[PDB]
Amino acid sequence: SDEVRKNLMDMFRDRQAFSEHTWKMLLSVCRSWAAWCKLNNRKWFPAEPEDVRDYLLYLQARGLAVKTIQQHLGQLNMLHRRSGLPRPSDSNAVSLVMRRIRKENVDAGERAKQALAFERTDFDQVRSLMENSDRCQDIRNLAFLGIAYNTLLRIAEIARIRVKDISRTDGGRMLIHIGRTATLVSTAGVEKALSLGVTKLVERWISVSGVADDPNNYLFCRVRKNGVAAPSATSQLSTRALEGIFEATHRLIYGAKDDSGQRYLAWSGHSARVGAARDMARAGVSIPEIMQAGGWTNVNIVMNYIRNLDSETGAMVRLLED
Amino acid sequence: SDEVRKNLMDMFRDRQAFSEHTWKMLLSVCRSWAAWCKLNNRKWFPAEPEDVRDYLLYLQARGLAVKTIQQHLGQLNMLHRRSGLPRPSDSNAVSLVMRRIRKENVDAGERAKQALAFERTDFDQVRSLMENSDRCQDIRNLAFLGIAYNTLLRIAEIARIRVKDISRTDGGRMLIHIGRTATLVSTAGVEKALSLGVTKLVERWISVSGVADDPNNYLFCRVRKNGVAAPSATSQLSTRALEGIFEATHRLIYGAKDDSGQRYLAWSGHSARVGAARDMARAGVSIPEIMQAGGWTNVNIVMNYIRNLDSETGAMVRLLED
Amino acid sequence: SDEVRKNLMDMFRDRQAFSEHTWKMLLSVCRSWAAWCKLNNRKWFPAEPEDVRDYLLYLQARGLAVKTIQQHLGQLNMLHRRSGLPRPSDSNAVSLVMRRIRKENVDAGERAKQALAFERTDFDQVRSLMENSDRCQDIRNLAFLGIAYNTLLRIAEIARIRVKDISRTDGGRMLIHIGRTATLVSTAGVEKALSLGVTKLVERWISVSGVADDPNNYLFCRVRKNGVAAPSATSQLSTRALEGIFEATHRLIYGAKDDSGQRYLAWSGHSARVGAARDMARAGVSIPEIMQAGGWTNVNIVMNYIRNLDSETGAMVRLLED
Amino acid sequence: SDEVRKNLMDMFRDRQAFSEHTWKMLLSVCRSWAAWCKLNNRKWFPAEPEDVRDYLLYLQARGLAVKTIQQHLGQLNMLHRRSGLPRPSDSNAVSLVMRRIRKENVDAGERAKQALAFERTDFDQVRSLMENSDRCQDIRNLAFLGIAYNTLLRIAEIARIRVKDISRTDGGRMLIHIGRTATLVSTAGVEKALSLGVTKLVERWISVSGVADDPNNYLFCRVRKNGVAAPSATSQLSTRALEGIFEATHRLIYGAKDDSGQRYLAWSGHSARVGAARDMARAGVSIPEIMQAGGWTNVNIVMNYIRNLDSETGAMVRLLED
DNA sequence: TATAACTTCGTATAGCATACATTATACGAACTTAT
DNA sequence: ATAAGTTCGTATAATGTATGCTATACGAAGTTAT
DNA sequence: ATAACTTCGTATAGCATACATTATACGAACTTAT
DNA sequence: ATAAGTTCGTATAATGTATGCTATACGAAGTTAT
Repeated sequence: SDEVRKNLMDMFRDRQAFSEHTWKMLLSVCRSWAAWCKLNNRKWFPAEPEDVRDYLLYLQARGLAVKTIQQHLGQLNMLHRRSGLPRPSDSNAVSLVMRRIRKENVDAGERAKQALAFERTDFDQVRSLMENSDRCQDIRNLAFLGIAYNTLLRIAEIARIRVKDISRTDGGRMLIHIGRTATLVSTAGVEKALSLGVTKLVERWISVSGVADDPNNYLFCRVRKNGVAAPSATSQLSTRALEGIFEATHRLIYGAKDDSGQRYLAWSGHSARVGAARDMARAGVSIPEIMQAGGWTNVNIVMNYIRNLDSETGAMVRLLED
Repeated sequence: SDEVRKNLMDMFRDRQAFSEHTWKMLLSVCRSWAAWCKLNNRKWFPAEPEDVRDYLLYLQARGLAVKTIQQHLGQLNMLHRRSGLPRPSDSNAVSLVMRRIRKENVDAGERAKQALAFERTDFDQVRSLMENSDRCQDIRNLAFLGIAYNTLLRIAEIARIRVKDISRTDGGRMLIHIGRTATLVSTAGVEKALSLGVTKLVERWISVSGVADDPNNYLFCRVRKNGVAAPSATSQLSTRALEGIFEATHRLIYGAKDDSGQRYLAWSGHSARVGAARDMARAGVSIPEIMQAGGWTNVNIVMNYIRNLDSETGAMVRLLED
Repeated sequence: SDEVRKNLMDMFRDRQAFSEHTWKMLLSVCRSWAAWCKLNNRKWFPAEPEDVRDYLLYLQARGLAVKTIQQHLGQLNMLHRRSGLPRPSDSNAVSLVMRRIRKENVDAGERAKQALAFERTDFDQVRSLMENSDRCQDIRNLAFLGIAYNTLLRIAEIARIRVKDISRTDGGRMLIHIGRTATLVSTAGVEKALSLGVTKLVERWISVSGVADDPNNYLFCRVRKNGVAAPSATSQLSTRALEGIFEATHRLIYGAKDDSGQRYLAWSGHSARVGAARDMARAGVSIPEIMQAGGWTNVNIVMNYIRNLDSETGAMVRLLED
Repeated sequence: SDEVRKNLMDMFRDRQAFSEHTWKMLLSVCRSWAAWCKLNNRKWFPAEPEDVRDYLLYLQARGLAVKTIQQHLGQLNMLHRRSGLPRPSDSNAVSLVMRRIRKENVDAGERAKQALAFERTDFDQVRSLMENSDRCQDIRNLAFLGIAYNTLLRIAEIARIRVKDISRTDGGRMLIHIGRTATLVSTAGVEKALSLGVTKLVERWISVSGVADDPNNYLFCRVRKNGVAAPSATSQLSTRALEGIFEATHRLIYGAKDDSGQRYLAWSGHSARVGAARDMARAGVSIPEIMQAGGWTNVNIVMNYIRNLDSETGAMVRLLED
């Protein structure tokens, strides 16, 4: 019992070893799990298998997604494992009910959604519409969309880019150094190249904003209503704002969102990553190069990205209509 | 011993954690194992390494395929792991006997078999031989063969297709929404578009069957001896019947099978999937796109289907022939 | 003591789990180790770390290669580990001296040797020298050399080819099914494709030898002095004779070997393997394709194979001179 | 307790099991670790998880690179494992700080440096300034740079070349046999060929310095203030002097260093390796052949050198530019 | 004076890499139910 | 009598799932320099 | 006899995976024959 | 007095290594249908 309190202490002490998001979801799950326990006269820690099973079935009855429920169990599992205690998933009660929840839901029709693709055709169209704008916000959003499509970097990674991370090739193309991704933490890091055209877009943003006045300034910053950019070495442009750019750009071309309330009705943070991967698959780009561009080590993720390739223009329809 | 019983009751309580096909096979392997144990005066549960190795040598001598033998061991492993007992596979004896069996059967010449290919030329041939038939049966069978080849859906997936799952694209093609995906993250996508030709085959079947009288009706249904269709919203046409279609079509063209007992002498449920993969390969469709079309994540299942094609011969052939 | 005998008896009971060559070397090393123990008054089993150290230094003093010394230790390690005993390498005395011997020898000049390359130029020269021969032995040899270069198969793998393992692509090119290699054992196997040219060479051998009179016959067999082939479904052509073919072909072009006693003064069983890998590397074939050609799953052996690329016509000299 | 003392004496007896560079670093880390322990009132051996953690945080606060911190950790791991004691790394506390330290340092902008490239353009320039310099110092220095660039041998390897390692090729080029290879399986080969141009440079040095008066003499040696070389078969030019040649050459063209304390402000011992890799990449030489040229088996080292070249920009730039 | 263009936040959900186990078809035979 | 299925048990081919994270998705409420 | 092997025993290379050393950088303090 | 080294300690970049097999290398000695 002293081991448990000490094991948890060490995790909290070195809390920076984990992602801020991992912590944020840990607490979120704990609130949900603790509130349910209080209301059902159960002990929230350490978690008893039978209780966790009743709780996961409650989550299913609430109509939550399979990947949502897995997250709640996962966080429960981490809290226990890193305490030095057995996990709920170490028992049949919990591991079987999770298999059961996943099976029942998939059979009921559940499938994991995917972001609406932001592909080359969308990029060229947005560019032709926005490229002649002298508006500071338009010069920024166009430079952002360029980088997102060119590099397949997560919006959180783009937000972290600082001026000092930018270098050039012998041919004058921009190179962006990334030291940290979701799956890689290195001092060697990775280099993302930008095409001549995308480079030009970023160059225009740099001169109009004044970001290069301090090498520590983040490349992307907020632009206030009077069209003046406010560069900062301490404050990143939020992922929410970056998601907003994707959405505003979708609104610019296609109008308001459908009323369904579903996710992925407009472009979002993940859109350019999937769009670029699809364009690569379609152009016949070899797998090694696809993964080099996406920064992926395993080939299974390519199938994740291209799963929703348009079947009406798919290989089978085209072959049969011979 | 109370623990083992507790574990089995948990396994019973959450039956739905595993597919019914999994349960049917567990039972089957248990019957074979317990009958062999009974005969040879061995305890069947918990299973002992020495007895499992003698059983596996029996499976070999009997002439079962390596994959069949792995399946019996795998079913025994699961039962023991879920019971809380040591897995047969984790002992030295069983581990050594599997390596021996694998190596012996391979050197004896045992070959992994696969569905006889149902390709474009077969599909063309069948359409050409059967298009003049106005029989309900023949119209249905043609629509089934058309769907199977066009979509690469497996027989169970085709059997689950309901009328409400069907819509129309701006091009006038039929689109089949997948109501129950294979997995949570559906590598095959959420939709399957039909060609204009295959649309016409399904349309014809829809009008002669009357399945569109209720959108909850399954697309395919049984047709009795008087050419009268019996549409249903509750009862699917068995996957056995769908294999029957494939087999009966092969019988029409090539005649009756050998009384040998070999597998894959006529077409079967996976024939159109094998066939379509080969045709895309001939058409120069890239591996990732072929894989998305069938919903494959494992490239080696695909490679097995296309490995005897001239375009797959490798770099040494190209170097030598230039 | 009883545990150890049981563990050893079980390994021997399932001999077939290991290669014949693993057993041959286990027995070779044991004789050597046990003879040295007898003359030096040491107990041979279980081996004491100090005694094993002395033996390794003894092998060093004899001037044996590092990989020879490693094989001796390796077999000693296997015998102990599979007995359920700690390995000699589990102690500092043995593992440190092995590192030391390796390091001392490499500092003294030692490097692992590689087979002399049998490249495309070499193959074409032999082909245009021996094409015309109607001698049954020469037809066989040329077919062998073609397969060896085209497939990059080990000689033992080629010796194992049975007539039934041969099939055709629609274009008429030969396919060889191989179910077992040094790193792969599977009923699915792999298919090695031959060029139209190499296919013609094999066809000629099949026509001349009469091997196709029984599908179970090995493709390659001995040819006696009257130029008549002796097909067999039970007796292989020895890997020794296969090496002889490489040795005789080399002698035909460069005359009798030097009497220095050094290895790889002429072509041998591994030569077409390294030569083909170098031709692919020089022809700018992609890593994945090189690996597919040689049936390798990890990228590091590519570097092993091409380590001895001719420096004089290598990239740097060509870069500096033009 | 005495088992640990026996293990350490095994370590001393077979000290040649590790490089003397490994030894020098181990002592260095031990001194740092023991000095910190003595200052902070902690027992230095065995090392406790909590104490190791605090020491790592100290190294971080000191401003040491992540690799430097790993190096220190690795040494402590080695010392303990060989002692038969549990490793610091295998603890919760140490695993957690390493993740934390790596993430913090990367985010704080820490970058792994690499040698400033010495490329063909630099080599031609130096050659056009020192070609006719008749001074003995310059003839040697230019011969060294030539070999360094042509062979991609490391400084230590270049210092070990002796006269008897040199021979003539059929085409009039100097062929340098590698007397002592990097590893048992030498990825770089056993032979380095010099171009006709670099051959002239090396010949000039041989004739003007008198090293070929004894075949056992090292190729390179001291050249004192009076322009007289002092050939030696027992002592080599220090790798330190060879770095000085690179540094002095850089000062020749660009003057005194930026003096910002930073590394790689002038050329160093790895500069010609980096530079040759980049030049091969420009010329379109295959990755595998670039890797063979410098003995590389880890592609990621090569990539770090060439990833900021236009030819290595990736598929997305390629797709976006046409 | 409100207001663009954010930022912060909560719950809900997807993407990664690695390790390794179910899950679906195949098919002859035995039933079954409307002709 | 029988067409055309369904149900079933076992043989074997075909992919499947968990883990331990780390990330985006988006409506809602709050903030600051205009 | 003899071609053309086979058999055999010892010596040594190739493979896939999982993890640990081994080299260079460089300012400073010496050393040595001009 | 000094050019041009060498030695040294520590920072950091660069690859390196063991493991548990499975394979070939090749001289020699023995074999069998001509």
